[PDB]
Amino acid sequence: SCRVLPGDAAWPSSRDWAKLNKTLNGHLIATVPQASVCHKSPFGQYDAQACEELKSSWDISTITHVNAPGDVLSQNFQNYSCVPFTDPSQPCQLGNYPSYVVNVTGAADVQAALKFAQKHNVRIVIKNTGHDYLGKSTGKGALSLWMHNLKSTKFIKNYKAPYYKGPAAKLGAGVEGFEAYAMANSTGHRIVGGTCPTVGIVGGYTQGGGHSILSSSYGVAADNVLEWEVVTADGRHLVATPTRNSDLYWALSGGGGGTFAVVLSMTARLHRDGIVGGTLLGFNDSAVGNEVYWEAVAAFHALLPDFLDGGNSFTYSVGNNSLTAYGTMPGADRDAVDRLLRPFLDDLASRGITPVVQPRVSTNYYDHFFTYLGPAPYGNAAYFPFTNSRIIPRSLVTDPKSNAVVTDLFRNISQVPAFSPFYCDSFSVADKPHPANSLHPAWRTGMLLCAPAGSWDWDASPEEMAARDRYAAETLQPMMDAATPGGSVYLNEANHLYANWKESFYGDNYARLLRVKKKYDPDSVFYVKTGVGSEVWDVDATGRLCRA
Ligand SMILES: *Cc1cc2c(nc3c(=O)[nH]c(=O)nc-3n2C[C@H](O)[C@H](O)[C@H](O)COP(=O)(O)OP(=O)(O)OC[C@H]2O[C@@H](n3cnc4c(N)ncnc43)[C@H](O)[C@@H]2O)c(*)c1C
Ligand SMILES: *[C@@H]1O[C@H](CO)[C@@H](O[C@@H]2O[C@H](CO)[C@@H](O)[C@H](O)[C@H]2NC(C)=O)[C@H](O)[C@H]1NC(C)=O
Ligand SMILES: *[C@@H]1O[C@H](CO)[C@@H](O)[C@H](O)[C@H]1NC(C)=O
Ligand SMILES: *[C@@H]1O[C@H](CO)[C@@H](O)[C@H](O)[C@H]1NC(C)=O
Repeated sequence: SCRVLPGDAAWPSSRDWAKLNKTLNGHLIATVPQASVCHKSPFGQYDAQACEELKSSWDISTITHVNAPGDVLSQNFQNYSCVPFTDPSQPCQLGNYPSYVVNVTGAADVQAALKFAQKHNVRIVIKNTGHDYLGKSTGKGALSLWMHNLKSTKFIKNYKAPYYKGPAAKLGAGVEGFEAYAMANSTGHRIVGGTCPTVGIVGGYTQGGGHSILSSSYGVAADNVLEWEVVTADGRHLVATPTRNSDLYWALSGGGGGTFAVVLSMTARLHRDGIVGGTLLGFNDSAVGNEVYWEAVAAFHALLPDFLDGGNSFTYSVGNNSLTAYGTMPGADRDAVDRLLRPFLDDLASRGITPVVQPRVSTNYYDHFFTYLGPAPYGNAAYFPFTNSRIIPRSLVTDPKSNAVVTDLFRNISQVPAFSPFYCDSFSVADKPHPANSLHPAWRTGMLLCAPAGSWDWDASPEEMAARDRYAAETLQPMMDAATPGGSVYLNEANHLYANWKESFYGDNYARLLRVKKKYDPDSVFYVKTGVGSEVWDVDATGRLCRA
């Protein structure tokens, strides 16, 4: 059995879709890609100047793009079907985009869409922001549950349970980083969220784990979830906590989005705000030569433990001849910032390097975040659609023998132009209180999460971009894996073609994750590439989803 596609005898009629729309109170949207304004047909609405506006920031994570119902940010998944950078005469086609989008207002819209889809054998897709690097928030011929507009927030002053007492926030499924930060800040709190401000904090970010510059202080985003409000495949409106539907709670808190249930909201721990120490710390090989530069990168890595165990973090960009780091030091006044940086600066001084060091103390976390990752509120985060990753164990770094292999990996990757420079985050998320969840164990032993990320080139041919896609999956990622035994790959930052996904994403947790999948979705209504239980479905040459 296969899901239906447009053209099939069993594709729902115009009356069937109109019936669904009536049930949804007019909230069904026939998908019109945002870049239809760049083409004359089949939508008649070529607007040359509106098209130039889309070109200007198409490869950036913009609120304008995220606001579009049927769109996705990945240039690879757009796949030239309806894009700004082909000729106006080339027809705008849906390709990987869903055929219809449900503008979800609450639980009933989801229940009605699920029931319709099971009745008519339509593929369900779930999309929040369209950030997903693996194409998991789009799909050909699908009915998409668009969660973007569930923006409600609610401060809970005294959340009270065995697992947590303190302030919390209930956030709707569509709440993005910038909105969560604005809400948390308004009450003098912080929340654990991603570095890219348009990222959907309640969607794939937290559901897949979600690292943060506050992770050394408060753990992974998944660690901070108190409750998940969901709709199951069979339409049940449930709440999953550590003591209620707790197997579902466990799976949702790190098991990856788009497979266990449809999330309507989450409730997450808030944390007391206060001053935040910051710095730019940068150095290069210009005075001292490339070999010493790499020895300095290696020693920088080996000095991180004490810094990270104090609740602090570095997010840094590793280039072939220079490194630029951004330090986050919660509650560190100026004297304390200098004391925390001193070992790093003493080491660089002993190798002949004069670094660029620009410390600061921000009054609150919101200001700190947007000093380095702004401008507020939306940032300017570039979308690199060949994103790979590795969670690297501390033990690899602290043993200078295995750390030499790590440095050799970084040097090798630094020599590949499309994937260089690249960002790394650093964290210690062991030994903190959290409810039991399905985060890969590698997170706990982990110290670095590095994301070599290939850019898209609109002047290249489709075959060249396909070849880069394949290179990332079958050459670069396995090279990263072999250099970092004991690590894992972060399921949110990987290539859709990566063959070893099951082992690297889920490891020993897969058995239990799969039992939760089969319990809450026995008919496999939910599918995402590399998702738990995704092996039930296969995509054929046409993009049709068929049972394996
Ligand atoms: C684009 C981008 C992504 C980033 C950036 N920075 C990050 C960082 O500093 N740390 C991180 O840990 N991650 C970073 N990410 C990655 C994002 O965390 C992931 O790409 C998330 O998977 C994206 O989440 P979301 O914003 O929800 O994007 P979608 O593509 O809409 O969905 C992803 C995935 O999750 C499922 N899903 C979303 N919402 C739901 C609900 N309500 N219910 C069920 N399932 C849901 C989707 O089906 C899909 O599979 C920096 C940048 C620039
Ligand atoms: C972009 O579209 C092309 C087809 O126009 C897709 O090519 C298919 O790729 C798969 C492997 O992923 C092959 O096994 C199929 O034979 C190809 N199909 C055809 C018809 O050539 C390609 O997958 C699309 N890219 C993305 C990222 O969706
Ligand atoms: C659903 O109904 C609304 C309100 O009349 C309409 O604007 C919209 O175009 C309809 N959607 C579809 C897919 O027909
Ligand atoms: C989605 O629904 C909300 C609330 O009903 C509405 O404000 C918004 O304009 C809708 N979006 C689109 C694109 O129709």
